Amino acid sequence: HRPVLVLSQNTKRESGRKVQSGNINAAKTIADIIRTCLGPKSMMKMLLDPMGGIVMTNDGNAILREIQVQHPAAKSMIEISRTQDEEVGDGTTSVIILAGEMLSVAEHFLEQQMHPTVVISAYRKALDDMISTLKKISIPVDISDSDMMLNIINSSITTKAISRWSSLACNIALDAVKMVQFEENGRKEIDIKKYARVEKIPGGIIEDSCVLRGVMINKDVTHPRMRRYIKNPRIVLLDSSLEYKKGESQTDIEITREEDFTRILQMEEEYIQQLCEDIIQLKPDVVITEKGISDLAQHYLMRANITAIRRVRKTDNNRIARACGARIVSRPEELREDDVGTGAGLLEIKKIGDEYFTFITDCKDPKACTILLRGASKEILSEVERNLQDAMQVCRNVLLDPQLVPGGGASEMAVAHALTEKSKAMTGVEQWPYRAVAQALEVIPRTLIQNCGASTIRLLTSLRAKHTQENCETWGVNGETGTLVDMKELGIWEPLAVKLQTYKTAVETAVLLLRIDDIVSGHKKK
Amino acid sequence: TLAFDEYGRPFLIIKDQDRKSRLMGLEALKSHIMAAKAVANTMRTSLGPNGLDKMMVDKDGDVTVTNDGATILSMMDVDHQIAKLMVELSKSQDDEIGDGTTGVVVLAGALLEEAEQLLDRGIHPIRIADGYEQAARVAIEHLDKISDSVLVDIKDTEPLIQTAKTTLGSKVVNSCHRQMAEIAVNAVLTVADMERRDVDFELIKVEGKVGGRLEDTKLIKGVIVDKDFSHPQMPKKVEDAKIAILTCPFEPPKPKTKHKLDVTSVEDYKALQKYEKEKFEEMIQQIKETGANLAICQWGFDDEANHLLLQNNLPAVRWVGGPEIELIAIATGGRIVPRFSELTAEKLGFAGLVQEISFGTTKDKMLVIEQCKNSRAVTIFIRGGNKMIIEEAKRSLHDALCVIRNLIRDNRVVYGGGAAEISCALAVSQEADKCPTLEQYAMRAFADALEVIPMALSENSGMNPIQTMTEVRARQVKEMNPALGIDCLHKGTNDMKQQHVIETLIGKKQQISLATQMVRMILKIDDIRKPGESE
Amino acid sequence: GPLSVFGDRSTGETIRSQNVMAAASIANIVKSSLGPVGLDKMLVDDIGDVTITNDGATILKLLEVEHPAAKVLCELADLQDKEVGDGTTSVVIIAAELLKNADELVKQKIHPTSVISGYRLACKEAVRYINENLIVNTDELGRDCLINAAKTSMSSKIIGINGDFFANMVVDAVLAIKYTDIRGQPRYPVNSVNILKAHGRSQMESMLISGYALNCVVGSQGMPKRIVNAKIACLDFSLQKTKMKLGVQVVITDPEKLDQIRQRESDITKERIQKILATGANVILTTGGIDDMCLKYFVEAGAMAVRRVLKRDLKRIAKASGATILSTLANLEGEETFEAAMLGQAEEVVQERICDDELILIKNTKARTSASIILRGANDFMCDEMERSLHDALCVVKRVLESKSVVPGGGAVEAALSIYLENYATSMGSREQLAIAEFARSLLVIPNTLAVNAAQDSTDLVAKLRAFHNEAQVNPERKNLKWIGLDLSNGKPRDNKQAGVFEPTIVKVKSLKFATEAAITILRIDDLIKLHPESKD
Repeated sequence: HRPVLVLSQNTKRESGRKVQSGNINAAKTIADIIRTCLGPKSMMKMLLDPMGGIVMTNDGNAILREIQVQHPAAKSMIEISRTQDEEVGDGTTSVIILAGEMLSVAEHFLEQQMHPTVVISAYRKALDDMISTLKKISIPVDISDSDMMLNIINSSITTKAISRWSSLACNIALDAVKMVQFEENGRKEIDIKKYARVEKIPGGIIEDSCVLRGVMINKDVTHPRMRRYIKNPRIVLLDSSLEYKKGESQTDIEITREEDFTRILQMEEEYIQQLCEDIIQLKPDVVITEKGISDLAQHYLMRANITAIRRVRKTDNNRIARACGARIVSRPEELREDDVGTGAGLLEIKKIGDEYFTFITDCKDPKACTILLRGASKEILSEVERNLQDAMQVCRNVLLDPQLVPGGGASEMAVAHALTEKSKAMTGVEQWPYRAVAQALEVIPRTLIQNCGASTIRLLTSLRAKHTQENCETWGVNGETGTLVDMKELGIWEPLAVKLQTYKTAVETAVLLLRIDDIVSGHKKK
Repeated sequence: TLAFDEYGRPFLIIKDQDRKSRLMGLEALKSHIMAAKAVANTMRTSLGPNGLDKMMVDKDGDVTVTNDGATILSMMDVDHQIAKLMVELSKSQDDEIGDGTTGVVVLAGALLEEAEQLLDRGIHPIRIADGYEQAARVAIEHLDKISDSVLVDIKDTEPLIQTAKTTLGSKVVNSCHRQMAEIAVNAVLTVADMERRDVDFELIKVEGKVGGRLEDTKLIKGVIVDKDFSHPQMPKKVEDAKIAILTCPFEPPKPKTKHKLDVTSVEDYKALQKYEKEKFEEMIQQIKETGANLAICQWGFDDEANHLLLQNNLPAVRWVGGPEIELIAIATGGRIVPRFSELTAEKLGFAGLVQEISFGTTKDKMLVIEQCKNSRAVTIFIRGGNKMIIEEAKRSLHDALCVIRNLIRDNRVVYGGGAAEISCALAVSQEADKCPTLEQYAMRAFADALEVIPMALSENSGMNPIQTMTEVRARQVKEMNPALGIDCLHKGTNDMKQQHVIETLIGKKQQISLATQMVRMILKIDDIRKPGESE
Repeated sequence: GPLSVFGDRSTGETIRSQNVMAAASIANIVKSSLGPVGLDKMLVDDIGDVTITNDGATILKLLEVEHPAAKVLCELADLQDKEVGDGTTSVVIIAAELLKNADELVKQKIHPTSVISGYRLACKEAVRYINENLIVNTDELGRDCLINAAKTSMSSKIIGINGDFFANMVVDAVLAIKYTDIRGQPRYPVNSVNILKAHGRSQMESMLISGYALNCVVGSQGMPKRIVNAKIACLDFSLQKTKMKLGVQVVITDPEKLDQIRQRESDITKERIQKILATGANVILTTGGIDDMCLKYFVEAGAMAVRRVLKRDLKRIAKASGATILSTLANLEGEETFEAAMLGQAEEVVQERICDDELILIKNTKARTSASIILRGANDFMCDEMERSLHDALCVVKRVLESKSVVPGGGAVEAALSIYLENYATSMGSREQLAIAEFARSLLVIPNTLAVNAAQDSTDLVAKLRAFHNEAQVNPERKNLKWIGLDLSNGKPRDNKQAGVFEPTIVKVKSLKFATEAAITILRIDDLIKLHPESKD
């Protein structure tokens, strides 16, 4: 069988209007997955995974991560959700919706004999005015006021399914972030990623949840003769083992005399004694390590009335050091008093459902914390854990950037009008696609009132009319009533950093996707 | 490219283009010449008095061994569009002249073989084809220069018998070298029309019966049919035949249209029985009233007729075929009578002894007529010891009859044995240099091709072609060109005038003309579009 | 009869036609991405990896070709990247057209050897003509030619911004890495510039770092993450417990010495790790690793110890900070040295949070003041294209600084050459005037392609361009129309010198020489034999 002379065997090409409109249609399709996960009246989405698990959430990023798409253009929108998850907290659903609209308005102009570079250029210019406008309508935050900070958090957990217990979640998030405000060298940091541990234990009710002034580990004591309750322990943290091991060499010890066998074994016992004498010179109460503890080592530790924990994970041991103030050492022979975790509080090993949990709490001034969650099952515990992650990120955000923007749709309307008033003096071909950006901005209050069952004509017509005046500029959507209320009374305020990034991502997303005129598929790499 | 365009799309021009083949260049021309070599290598092996025979096995398993190129080439399974034309060349020669079934293939092949060098020299393919015409005219014009005959077709038939011997000498019937030569001459001259020089092929019938020997082949001045006397006790000998040729069955006449006779009464039933009896008597007496004593009927007989034929001493045969009663009526000078009631003595045939011949243990009962009155038709009766020699004998006598007809059409002859071909090659060479404008190479190639015949004859005769050709060509120049040819046994000298090797002028004129035209129509091709597999 | 070669053999006009198609199938790929009015491509492999690009190099490297005539154009693109560094789009477009026109000459019975001869004469004269119509060196334009050259190279890339944000970062990054070698070689080794990616803020918040950015982490969470007035210790040996070599074995007949032998394995390590810190070093860089015992001594000492960094980056830091890399002990059978006086410096070494990840910066370095660029994009697709776009822009500015000569862009070079060669073809037009004229005509594919991609009338817009370039050659009244190009945004001619549209001289002279050689080679493959692989026997 003589083949046809070809190049690039088993490859495909698509080009032209089938791509220019194709890639936009792909973005329009994926955008609808989380359309109903924006406002305070959202519904829960039940997602099934191939492993046999169930995810119940209304978080836009968690939902999209579980969706596998085939279209190479839809994959780009998934990457957008990945970026937002790390840069901002609650800048999720509104970004995918707005980004889709930036492409929708592009399709209109692209089919009207306009070169893609004119559409792209017009959007790039509009960004400068949307960012400039947002900075002019912000309000400074006095982050030292407990009530202002709690209200900011309340506005970020309202959308999520734990808003029913806002009087608990708001206090959990605010204090948990404060406990991880670091300043040791010349740099201020808020670390809510390495030390902000959330520990969920099935059982009880959500109203039982609390924040621990310290840490907890799911470990028991090595030996029942050791104390399970120490009011004011001297805590020493080790990284080394208390065992004797053959070295990484070719050591060969000849047993030739009657006593040689037993003499070697005696020295092995003496090794353990040498370690035991060095780790008690500081008169510790508690020794926590990561590696094994020999039976002989326990003999001496019991005589010293020392409580020992055997095999603590590295991520837990570093967190213990921050809570109790101890130093972790890897050479027991160089232990010093400066290593002892003074200022630590109660050590108590408790039983929760016939399972042991060791609590190290009531510390003077810990730099790490654990949030203890209780609930009926993993269903509610998973919902709470994820929602607290967002609350601590939003608290952290305003603590580093103390500026709020009037939210609930008020921001998007004010910016859309600012764009319109400037567009009057463009006097060029870009005048029209410039104005198109202002129209795209209105999708946010539109979707907020659609998800509430309200008229899309009565509210948006009146709301747009109210933003013709220069007095208020804070008219938005009341997601509970279905009417229009001045945001100065609703109290819905959103971080400036989230609003600035929302516009930057939406415009730059379009810049990438509007430049693709040719899709090549079917090649392999070597 | 096909099935792939620069834009990645399929590119389809003609149906199933991926199953086609095209190659033009000089490769189409070399492929045509090369394929012709395979054909020429076959026929060259059966040229000359030592020509070897071919065994042809038919698709049904039947086998016949022949020498006649018409029977060799017609049974080929060659699937090549140009090689098939080489067979048509031998057909055209067979239809017009009937002799050179081997020669035209060998000559045409030589023209294609010698042309091979001309293409490699860079000579335009068409200029080669035209160059052969300029040289061919020279050979043809000189071919008509040397010719003479003393044949008058009256009594001095010596050179006519010699022509038949020359033709038959190449066949497998040399055991009858003289006998069949004389039969062929007598067969044609007794039916040929001297006024127009026409010979009607239907006036010579060729029959045969397996058994005996070739030496028993006879020429019968009359007709041979399958005799089957309707009455087994009827005398089998008529000394003086008065022959009634009838095309009506010996049964009561019936209408051709729908009849459906209505019979009602017993008088009607019985009356018909009588009337029908009378019809049987009348139809026989109507023959006797004419003096006839032998009836030959296309149709059969009723049982009632056979008894009446006996009692009236009226022999007859049954179911004699269309062409048989046609030939009998002509050979005997009679006419075919439609009905019984139209019989008259004036339409009776006249013939002498009528007998049937029994052959060994079989029941063939073949007719022989001894005497006739100014018959214009003859029958040849071929015998032989096996089926193959008889069928080949039919072709051997056919060729002998054809060359006699050709001399009647045109009585100009030439000397054979290669003398005509060598002389033509020398004549073309002499004029090939008058003038060497462009065609010098082509005209010389033609002259060389003409020698393929005495060279192949020399090889089949057991001689070296260089030792033979160089001597004859020198002798034809050193002295006034004699009719000097070649032979295997040399017969003393190679003087064709003394060996009596006689060939027809119009035969060779057609061999040169037809071979040249066939070469032209297959040189001037540079594209073959043959389909491949079905799917 | 036929050859007994077991493959497939094609001769004559079969291969002479196929090579034209195969070459066109490659030029058709990049023709659509020429100029600022071109559009990008998305390349998706069989397993789902998506690459965004518009450059001829990346596209042709990723896309597989099979015809031997197509590999020639792919190699041509690869050579342009090596020799020049940029411009890798016109070498495929022009080279393919040279074959297309040659095919027309061959089918007219113009002997292939006379086609090749004529092409070489036209190329040599084109090199002369462009070298006689140069604009200016880089001394009169100063920094203006560098900002303009940067923005010109960006006009077709994702960083094609209207402003000077990136143009300033590129020009200053190249000028900041000036290293003069012997005999007056003020080189700008842009290959030493570390370009970093992160999916974060918009493009206009990318950073230009004075110093070096090292893709590493502090590691053990007890070390300082900011050091001011740091001494930098570069070394390349393992800070690990001491190991024995396989050729030495410990054979004990007196167990009393066992404990001392075991102890030695840690005594050597703990002493050496402290004696390198008694030197005053603040930041320790190693390409090996630091084990559990060794980390204690760096933490308690208040030192920053960075482990498992790439050797290619440590060598760059050591040169920029003035440090010597320590690999072993010296001083001619000295006890222990550690070359205490050979530490480097930096004003600040700090770990920052870059899109929820960790990056350590070394500020200003105080010896050579190297540069590093940290790009911000919205997603991974942009970040990869931005890195490629920055690399190109850095290379163009380097070439302008090293080769102090600029030529006009906008197709002005090709238009001018297309006329000069026509006069050469007439003056020497004996038997090769057909090949020379066709070479000249092929040059117009560049202003033609640009007009088509801009959706302009190609036959009018480009014809007008040639009218201006002709007048200044046939009416020698100092018309000064020889530097006019196409304005693809208005469909009108522009003065490229006043418009700021400059390109290097070498991207034109070298492209003509390289395309000529490839165009000649492809014309001498009249026959093709392909052998069947030893697969089916």
